[PDB]
Amino acid sequence: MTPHINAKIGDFYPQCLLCGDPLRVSYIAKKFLQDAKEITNVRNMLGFSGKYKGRGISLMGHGMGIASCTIYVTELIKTYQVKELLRIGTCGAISPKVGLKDIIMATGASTDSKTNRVRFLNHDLSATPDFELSLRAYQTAKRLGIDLKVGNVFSSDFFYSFETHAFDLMAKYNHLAIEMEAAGLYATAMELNAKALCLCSVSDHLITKEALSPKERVESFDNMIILALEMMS
Amino acid sequence: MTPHINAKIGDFYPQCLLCGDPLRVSYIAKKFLQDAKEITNVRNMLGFSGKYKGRGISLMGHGMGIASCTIYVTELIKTYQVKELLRIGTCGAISPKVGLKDIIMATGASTDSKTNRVRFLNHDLSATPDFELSLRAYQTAKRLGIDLKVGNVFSSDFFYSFETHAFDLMAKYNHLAIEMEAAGLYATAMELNAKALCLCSVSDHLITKEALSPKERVESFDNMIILALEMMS
Amino acid sequence: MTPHINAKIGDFYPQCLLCGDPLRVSYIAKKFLQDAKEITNVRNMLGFSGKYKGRGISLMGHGMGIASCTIYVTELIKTYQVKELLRIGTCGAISPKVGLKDIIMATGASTDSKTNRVRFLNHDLSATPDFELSLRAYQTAKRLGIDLKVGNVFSSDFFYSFETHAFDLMAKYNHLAIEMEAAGLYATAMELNAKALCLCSVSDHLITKEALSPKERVESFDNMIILALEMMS
Amino acid sequence: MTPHINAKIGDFYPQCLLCGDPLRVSYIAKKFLQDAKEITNVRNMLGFSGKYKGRGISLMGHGMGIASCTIYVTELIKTYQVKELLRIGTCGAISPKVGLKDIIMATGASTDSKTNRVRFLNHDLSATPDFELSLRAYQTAKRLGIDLKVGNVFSSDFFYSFETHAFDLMAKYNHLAIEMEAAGLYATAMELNAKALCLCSVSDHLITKEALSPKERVESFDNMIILALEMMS
Amino acid sequence: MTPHINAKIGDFYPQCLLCGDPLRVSYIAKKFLQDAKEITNVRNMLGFSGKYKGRGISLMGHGMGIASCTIYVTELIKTYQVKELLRIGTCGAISPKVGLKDIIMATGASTDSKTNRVRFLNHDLSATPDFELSLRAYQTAKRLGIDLKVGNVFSSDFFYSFETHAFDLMAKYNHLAIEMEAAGLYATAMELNAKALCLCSVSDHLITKEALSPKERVESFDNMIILALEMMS
Amino acid sequence: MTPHINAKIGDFYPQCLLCGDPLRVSYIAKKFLQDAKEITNVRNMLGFSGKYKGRGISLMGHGMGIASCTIYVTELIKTYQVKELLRIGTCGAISPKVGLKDIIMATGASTDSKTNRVRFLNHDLSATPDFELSLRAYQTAKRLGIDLKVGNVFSSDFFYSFETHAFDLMAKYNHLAIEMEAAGLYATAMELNAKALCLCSVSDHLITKEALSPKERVESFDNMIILALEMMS
Ligand SMILES: Clc1nc(OCc2ccccc2)c2[nH]cnc2n1
Ligand SMILES: Clc1nc(OCc2ccccc2)c2[nH]cnc2n1
Ligand SMILES: Clc1nc(OCc2ccccc2)c2[nH]cnc2n1
Ligand SMILES: [Mg+2]
Ligand SMILES: [Mg+2]
Ligand SMILES: [Mg+2]
Repeated sequence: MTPHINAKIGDFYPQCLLCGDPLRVSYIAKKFLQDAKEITNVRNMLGFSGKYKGRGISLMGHGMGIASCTIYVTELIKTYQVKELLRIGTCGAISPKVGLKDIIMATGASTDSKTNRVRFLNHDLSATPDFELSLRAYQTAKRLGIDLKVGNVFSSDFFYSFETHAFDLMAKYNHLAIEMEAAGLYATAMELNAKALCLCSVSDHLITKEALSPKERVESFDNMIILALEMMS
Repeated sequence: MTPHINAKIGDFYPQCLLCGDPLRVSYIAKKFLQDAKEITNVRNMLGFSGKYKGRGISLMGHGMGIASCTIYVTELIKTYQVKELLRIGTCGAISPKVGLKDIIMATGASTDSKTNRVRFLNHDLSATPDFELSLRAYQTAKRLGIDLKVGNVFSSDFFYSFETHAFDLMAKYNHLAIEMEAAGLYATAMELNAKALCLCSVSDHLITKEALSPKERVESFDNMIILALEMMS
Repeated sequence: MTPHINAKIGDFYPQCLLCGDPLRVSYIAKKFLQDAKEITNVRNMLGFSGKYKGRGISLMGHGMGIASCTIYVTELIKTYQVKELLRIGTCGAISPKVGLKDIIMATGASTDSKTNRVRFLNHDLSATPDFELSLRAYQTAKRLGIDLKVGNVFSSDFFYSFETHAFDLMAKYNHLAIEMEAAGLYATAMELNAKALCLCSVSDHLITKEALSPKERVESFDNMIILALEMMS
Repeated sequence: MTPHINAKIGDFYPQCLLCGDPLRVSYIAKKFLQDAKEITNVRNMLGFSGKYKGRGISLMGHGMGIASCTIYVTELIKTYQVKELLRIGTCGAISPKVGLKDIIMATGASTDSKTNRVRFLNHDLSATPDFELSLRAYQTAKRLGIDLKVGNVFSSDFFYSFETHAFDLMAKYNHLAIEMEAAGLYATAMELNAKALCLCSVSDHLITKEALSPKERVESFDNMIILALEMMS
Repeated sequence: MTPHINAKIGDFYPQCLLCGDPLRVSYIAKKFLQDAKEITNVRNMLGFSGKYKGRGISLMGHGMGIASCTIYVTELIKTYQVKELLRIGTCGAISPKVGLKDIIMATGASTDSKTNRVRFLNHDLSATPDFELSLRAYQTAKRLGIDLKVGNVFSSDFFYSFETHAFDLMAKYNHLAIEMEAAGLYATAMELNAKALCLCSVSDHLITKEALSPKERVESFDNMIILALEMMS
Repeated sequence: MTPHINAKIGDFYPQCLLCGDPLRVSYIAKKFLQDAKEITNVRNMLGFSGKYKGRGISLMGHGMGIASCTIYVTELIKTYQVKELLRIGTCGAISPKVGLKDIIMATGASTDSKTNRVRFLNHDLSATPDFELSLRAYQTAKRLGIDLKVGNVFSSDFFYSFETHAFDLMAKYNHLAIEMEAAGLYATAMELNAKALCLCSVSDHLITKEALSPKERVESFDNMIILALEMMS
């Protein structure tokens, strides 16, 4: 076992979809998987194993923030032998290159965290996803007719930012959106030789203040779920 | 409502106990409170309001890590008008002065996070609790005959540490244990002029290699919980 | 001996009151102690041993700035076996919560120094006083009818600040006043397992530009001296 | 004209290959291009324009180190309207996954430079290439039967390193090799909204202690050069 | 008057010798100057004005550490119109090129302080003396037959060091000795457009373990003192 | 050999003049040296050995930026046994104390590079030239009737600065001009126990926007060349 997961070793398939919100994980298990079994529930952070088009797939919640994400991803890789980790979530757009309902593939994750300096010699770690996984996402999106937006995201320790004046500067350097875990997902997978990728759905635009209707939010997140499950099968 | 709490304004009493684990919050509501009502459940992060010896008290989960804690504490203060926040968490002992299941009161919370440098001019913010709450904790512990251990804690972005060499230095500087939220609780309550304190029970021990099960991390710490409820009565 | 103190080992009592100004130390020895003996005078930095209400008490000057304070405190603890160190001084108020003649108890000391990053793994050390000593100060102040103001102070390397625009931000985070040694006193005592506390008297308000009359400055500092000597006896 | 390029505006095609060594640039012009013309030679840093299979392609030297690279890339983009920049450099292998003369495509460029902290709010900029160019490189390599190694590189300010202990950690985090310009190329192209990619051939090997001669660093990498020209056709 | 000097404006000559120890300043006044008058004594930090071979020269103590030194130097320049400041201090040798009682002239002062990063855009300020004063020191030493050692010093916030491993690296980079004020003297005089130089005599030796008594640190360095007075005549 | 120099060991004289621009090195060899032999040309970075007034002197190009300069200087010292390195170049004035055509002697080199923090314990290295060499430059300039301007320079990683608002602050702290290599030259020579000095010619004033005519630029650089060759003979 671990302190944060009470699944049996072997309960997880080697491919795992992750979301910060464990109720979104539950929703995916119930709506999209066949024969879905809840396999962990410590701290109400739910994980499941089921089948998608006959393919075994696991789902796991990771909470909010780099430190929370790093706990679960570390345990999934080191204890539960998970090999491929696809994070899907929402993000707040900061770039004119993206709009509401877009799906972003993060080919880099910048951060205001100290975690990668602590990991990496007090230097600048370029936190990046597995290239083959990003290729698979691109080819699957084209097959599904999804216009995948590709660029960096900014992973913040702050949901309520003290640096909103800086969003334009991040957009200048090709940061399409802000979220709070990708840099930790990527650095952990890099450390532990696992394949990881982050996709995020634009439900809010932090510049133009636009926001999706609650029904639209379900629809756009559903399209992201289908993309994720298709690239893992 | 906030993006992470779906309570109505006014559902929270001005005094609130916090745990990272919403199931420890649920345990406390069911075991120790009268007329307890679940008031929020976004992302499965439960919160409750109820009575202890006729006094209204709220409970709220804050998830794992400074970024998660800061989100919930910020919303509790600014939207739900919470005035006193008492974290009753778990921690890993690094000092030979403390043992498994000891209760520590954090007179300061050091950190490897960048959040306080971002908050505070890139200088050293010494994150500290409210002194009146600390005095109340000390006096209540004396009244109840509880041996309260008092010192700093170190709040890390890492549970699985890359600086295991460094725990002895931490302990030398009177850090009794490591956990992952106190510095964020303290800095947020400082920012927002609210009263906060962190108590934690030792669930893991660097020196003895003891570690509690997930069930024990919920159920083994009634002495902490009773201390907290008695402080807020 | 040491390079900076020429007292005999054993000349110091285990409890020592400190001030930056050695002439203030001399004043205390002459006005408040019985049988006071000058025991060190290297670099004109005077220290004394005498009796207060039959209690042996030492006094020692520590100069200005964290680096100066750290030299004397290190020597007092390691060579002269001093166990409890109470620093009293003036400070410049930056918070609307305090006014001229207030006495502040510093339960944390933030800093713009690099000293604690050098001491503490390049992380954020929360520099804090000994809790039991702060309890003793609080109980003694209540016995004497002193309205003790409690909060953080900011210990600066700069008397003539280049960051005056930032005072409001420090006051927001519960820094009541600025001085130049507390963070070094606290970190040194933490390193060396000694008990330390800092009190400071508000003789100037850096925001409202108010300032005490020279006679008022003597009176307010006298009240602080009495509080200190009473808590050590 | 610019202080470092004496070409006429319009002399550069929109697609440009880059090497740190202007004599590798000269070699490519003479060996692989039709109707090649030298278009700039300030500071002996040569650049050319010519044709490959009827398609116009430019070549430009960028010197050694991030500061040198940033100068030339900034001018190529802002003054000479270059749109796509493909570095084909050399690097020192630090990972057992790669061997001498292997071709690496840098999916990210970590660094010990301060340039990106200066650019990017003192946070961590994850310096990354254009994804479309990366896909083009991958697909062209597959078409040509070239075994393209894919991972991060570490861009250092040092060729003769003071952190030789640290190469193993770099390699653990999937840094295949060390070189000295990719992070600057990537950050400058991000700043200026241009498409950039870095390929490098292994000219030195940490583990085997192999190292090529200066002549071999010009002449030994035709497979890299052909990959690059085929990508831009 | 200033908070730390109670001289009248005009009491200081434009040329001033500085020591950290006010009793070394007093020693110089009594032993080497004609008609010496004590002009300031706040906090027992003495200063004098007198004549050497008919030329007016002032002396002033600056206490221990960069923060203390910066206070006195700032006031001497801005209020008392001092133009040339010559520190004649003590230092701990870390290089085998120097021996006990050697006189070092600090061509640069490296530091572990944050003060210069705070002053200077968070970049590296290379703190250096006035070149004309350095030339004067060199030429006067030659004239007097004094073997002046020339190199960098390292100005630390610590006398009792936590980086004893690091002294050999310091010495490799031509740091002959460690002391605690030169970088602050140099940075303050740079800020304020005044001429400053630091000479120091070796009072402690890392390699031989030699260390002088407090009395010897006042009385053993007449050769330094005579060099300084001859330079300012 | 080395990767970046193809001269024979022994081809270099122990005294070497350096410039960033290898065509300026060529110009010096052709116009001012007797019997000049080109001895290296890797990457078109030319170096020469010849005679000046019967004195053997070498010349070597070092490219732009600290990282480039550090490669060549390291190789010159460690492989080719060069003992004295005099860098001459142009610089952009930022101080009212200097004007067009002035020659500056840099007695310190500040920087925005991370290189000296990486070299030097994450502290502040005061990067300084060899004092005897600076003496020789001063005495030679006086003999030649040159009004040598003496002060710090600022060595930047950025030719196209993002911090132009800060030039006035650097001028305040006695930075007379900006260039891009001196801090690296100085730190490398300090590490490796070689004698180094940087002179620079003011061809542009970055404040007043003044600029020398192309013919004046040749004349002023010629005067600097003569000063350099005279101090090495
Ligand atoms: Cl960071 C952290 N680490 C824990 O245990 C692991 C550990 C134990 C000893 C030394 C260092 C780390 C915790 N147990 C409860 N909260 C915790 N937070
Ligand atoms: Cl920084 C750098 N170092 C190289 O080789 C030296 C080396 C080899 C192995 C480990 C570390 C350093 C390079 N070869 C081509 N470009 C290079 N850039
Ligand atoms: Cl920081 C300092 N340390 C001294 O001696 C202790 C020492 C000796 C050798 C290596 C390191 C530290 C001094 N003696 C006079 N001024 C001094 N400043
Ligand atoms: Mg989400
Ligand atoms: Mg005082
Ligand atoms: Mg030049």
